Amino acid sequence: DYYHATKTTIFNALLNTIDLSQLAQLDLKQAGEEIRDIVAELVAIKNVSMSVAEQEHLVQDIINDVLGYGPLEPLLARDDIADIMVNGAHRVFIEVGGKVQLTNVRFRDNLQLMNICQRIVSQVGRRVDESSPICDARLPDGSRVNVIAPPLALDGPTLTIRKFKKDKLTMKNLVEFASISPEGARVLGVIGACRCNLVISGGTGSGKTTLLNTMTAFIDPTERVVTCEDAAELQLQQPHVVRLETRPPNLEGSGAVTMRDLVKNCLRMRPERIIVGEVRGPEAFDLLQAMNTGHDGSMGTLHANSPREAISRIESMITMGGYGLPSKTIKEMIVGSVDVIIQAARLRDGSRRITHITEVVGLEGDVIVTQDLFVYEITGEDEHGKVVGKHRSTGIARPRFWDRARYYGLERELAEALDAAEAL
Amino acid sequence: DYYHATKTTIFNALLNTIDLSQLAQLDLKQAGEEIRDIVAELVAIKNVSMSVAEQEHLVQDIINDVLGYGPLEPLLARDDIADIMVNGAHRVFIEVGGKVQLTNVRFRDNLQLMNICQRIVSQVGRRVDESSPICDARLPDGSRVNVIAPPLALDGPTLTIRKFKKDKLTMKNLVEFASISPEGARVLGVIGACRCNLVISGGTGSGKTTLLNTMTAFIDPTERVVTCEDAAELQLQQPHVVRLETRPPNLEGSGAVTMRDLVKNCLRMRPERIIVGEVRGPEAFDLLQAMNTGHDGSMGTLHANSPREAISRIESMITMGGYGLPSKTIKEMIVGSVDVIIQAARLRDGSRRITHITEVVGLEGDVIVTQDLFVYEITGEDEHGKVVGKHRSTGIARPRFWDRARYYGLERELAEALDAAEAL
Amino acid sequence: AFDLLQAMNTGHDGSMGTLHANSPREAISRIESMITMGGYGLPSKTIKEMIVGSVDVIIQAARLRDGSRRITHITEVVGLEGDVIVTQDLFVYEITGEDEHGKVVGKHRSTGIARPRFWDRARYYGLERELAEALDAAEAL
Ligand SMILES: Nc1ncnc2c1ncn2[C@@H]1O[C@H](COP(=O)(O)OP(=O)(O)O)[C@@H](O)[C@H]1O
Ligand SMILES: Nc1ncnc2c1ncn2[C@@H]1O[C@H](COP(=O)(O)OP(=O)(O)O)[C@@H](O)[C@H]1O
Ligand SMILES: [Mg+2]
Ligand SMILES: [Mg+2]
Repeated sequence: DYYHATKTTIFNALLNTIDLSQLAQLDLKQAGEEIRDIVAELVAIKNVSMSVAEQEHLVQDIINDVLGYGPLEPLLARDDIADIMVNGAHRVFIEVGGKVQLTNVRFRDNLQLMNICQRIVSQVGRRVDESSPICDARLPDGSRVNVIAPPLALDGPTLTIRKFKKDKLTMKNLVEFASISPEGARVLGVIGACRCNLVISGGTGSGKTTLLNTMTAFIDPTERVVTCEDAAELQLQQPHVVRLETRPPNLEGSGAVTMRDLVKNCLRMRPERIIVGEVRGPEAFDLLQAMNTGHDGSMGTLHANSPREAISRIESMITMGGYGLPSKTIKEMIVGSVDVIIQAARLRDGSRRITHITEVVGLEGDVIVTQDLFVYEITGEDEHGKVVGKHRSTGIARPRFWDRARYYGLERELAEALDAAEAL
Repeated sequence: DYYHATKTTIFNALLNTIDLSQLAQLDLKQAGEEIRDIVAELVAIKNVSMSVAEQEHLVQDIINDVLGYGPLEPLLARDDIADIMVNGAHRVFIEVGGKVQLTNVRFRDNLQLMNICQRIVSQVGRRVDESSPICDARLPDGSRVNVIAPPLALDGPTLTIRKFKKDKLTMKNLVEFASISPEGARVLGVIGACRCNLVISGGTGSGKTTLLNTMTAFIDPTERVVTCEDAAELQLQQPHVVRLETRPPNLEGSGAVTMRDLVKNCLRMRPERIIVGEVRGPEAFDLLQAMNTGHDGSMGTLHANSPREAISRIESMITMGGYGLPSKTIKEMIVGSVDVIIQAARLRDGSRRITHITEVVGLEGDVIVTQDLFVYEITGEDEHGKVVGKHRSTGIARPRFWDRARYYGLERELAEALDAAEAL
Repeated sequence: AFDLLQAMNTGHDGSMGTLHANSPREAISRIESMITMGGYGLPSKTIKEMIVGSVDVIIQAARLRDGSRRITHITEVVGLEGDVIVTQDLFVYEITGEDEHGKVVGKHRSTGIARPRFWDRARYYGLERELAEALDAAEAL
């Protein structure tokens, strides 16, 4: 029980000796030495039940307060923990083995938690406060962080940290999980090798990035690939790959390199494929240019729950760009540039699927027309509560990209896969 | 009559001795001690008929007016008082037991009332004055304060304090009022425990927020719930509830956080149920996506008169978002997302009943088909003027969610409830 | 206007408003125009349904040719039918002719309705008999 009182006393003593206002003075190593010496001198002057190990641990806690993330360090250190949910300063839950449990972890007060949240979301040049209480970001280590501030969250700052697994899935894994039928897997292989301008839509956590990463495995090793990203997610194996990453604006709101700038410059690097990590704003426009003016095979994911919604949001982003283009101009551009719209999506039981493999056939009137090569048919739910369904081909044996497939000598495999799926 | 004169004289003497302008010198506690000493001294220096009891009363009144929330402190202290409505400095009303009544409470003048309002709204850091005459805020204790300043309010500052009604109706209370037959109550228990996505329709004041709060008593405690609201009304007793709340735009349109933004963010908080306070705008779309993408158990109340009109309203809201989805796409979304629509309604005689427990069976052609488990057949009118009706099960033995009910082991309870309903 | 209707349709029954129009149908059209001016992205049918659900009565006053003012209608928003709002006038001022001084001559007559749309609302407050008597007396002509 003396741990809390000892910590408070040591914090007061450290502030008296080395105050937080002296930041950048007595830096990381200097602080690690000075605070340790001060804690030793205090343990000598001020009697405490803390032993030598306890004194070293108090020095460690001071180090955390000066350098670390507070009581989250024990949790983030562990690897079996998949999610950390803070729900205010006095209730920290953790997901272990797929089940949520309450931990005996407690922040000092909502101010400590609200400062730690700002510290965590500052790693990517982002700030969350009463000016903008909602903040979603992804850390370098490969985890997602969501924060809501006290103005909205009544109970206090709410922090959600999902630590996603490192190793990714291959198309073989997707076939194993029944995510896509093997015939669909062969058609996807043809599409990836055939150099089709495909857009991978989907919902949050639906599998967009994983699907893109599995599709890039079909890229011919001789091609010059350029991958524009925000978090260095993709893991390509080709030898001739150029990896780019946008730079978030600094604290002064200057020096930013938006994804739009990266894509615009990628047109100068003479790449054979541009792979946008995710389309969010005006860069959509530029990406289509790349898809249209010779860089066939360019891929890029976006957030949407169906091909129609994905196309609508592409139009919305292009309009946000402010180029003053009419609606039908944008629709003609989309129809000319995009070939396939693979639709990832999560099902009502939480399991992922590839629900559609669409195809922008053409533009009629003012509405774009598409035909699904595959569709997910849900039949019901099994005794375990999991959604049951099957991937059915619509029978189309002449996709609009047939010429591309033939030019590379893959039309035979495409026809074989489509007719084998049609046999069912 | 001498009480007012003595109080005024003692206040002047205290200001002469202990100046309220001396802030940071003789502060709250020192101010109270000095006020007590000064009142004791002036009792003899300023001959007042007030005895020891009246002397202490005046001491406390000085301590309040100097520091506290003026004459409001008694009203805020009581627990039966639900609302406090001050129209100027002379017409303080209060709501007790559902009845608004005037009270013999007055303020010195409008300046005192405005200062009190400024002190009250300063707890949450907001300020109200002739510069920004309107202030709506939520105090830390759950009460809501609304203040309007003299420039707009002709009669003087207007204050409205709505305390948090901390007692709600349970399901058994709704049964006692003959609002839902006990068989219907147990069917609702099965539906809530079985985590079926449900929309709670109803008209104005028909009592659908209360029904939602009763339904949220069946949520399994181990589930992470996230409730979005415009004004905090639900009181969930589970230990894992996360409470959010929209922020309306200020007078200049900045700092707005719509329910749509909250519901979109909640998809990234890893919830297991999203419980939207009330669906009015485009957020319906997001909510349905939450229902579709694995967050089974999500709820939400909307304003409609019949389940068919509720579905039409959902379609209209989803179209209002401007996502460019055709009608049949939205209808398929609604069919796949919603499972049970519960219809509350307030009848002619001022009574409130639950008139439908509908299930969205599926699509026939271009119109969504529904089947009612329960219906309130209104026969006629009591001679007293009341309306007379009976709850009856439509005879549907196995509801659409029978498999879902069985997966949780509640098939026995559902069968018993529907047999008892059918056995009458 | 939008907010006002929202107030009328969220428990604040009894609210009142005034606008500038010559006929109740013109008043409804101008309400739709204002709500569209709000810029909330609501289609016409949504606004018409909102007007139907919120408003109950529309009292149309007017100033006549001879400068005289007379309440010319007491209309009721009966409900939507297709894409047009239906209305029924409880009272109307029928202009029969002119006086010898150039004045306008007319009479207030009820359209004979006995059960207006707000019959239940009136009954809930113990006024159904007053309304019935008033309408019957008006219909006695
Ligand atoms: N078909 C699938 N089967 C199983 N898990 C999947 C599948 N697709 C994606 N995932 C899981 O989703 C997580 C990554 O989702 P991701 O698509 O990268 O996020 P986003 O779609 O938001 O970019 C990984 O942890 C991975 O295990
Ligand atoms: N079945 C019922 N019988 C009697 N009174 C009820 C019933 N349900 C709710 N009430 C009361 O009526 C009020 C309804 O308000 P509320 O539930 O907020 O309706 P809404 O949210 O639709 O406006 C509540 O204050 C509650 O005390
Ligand atoms: Mg991604
Ligand atoms: Mg309500």
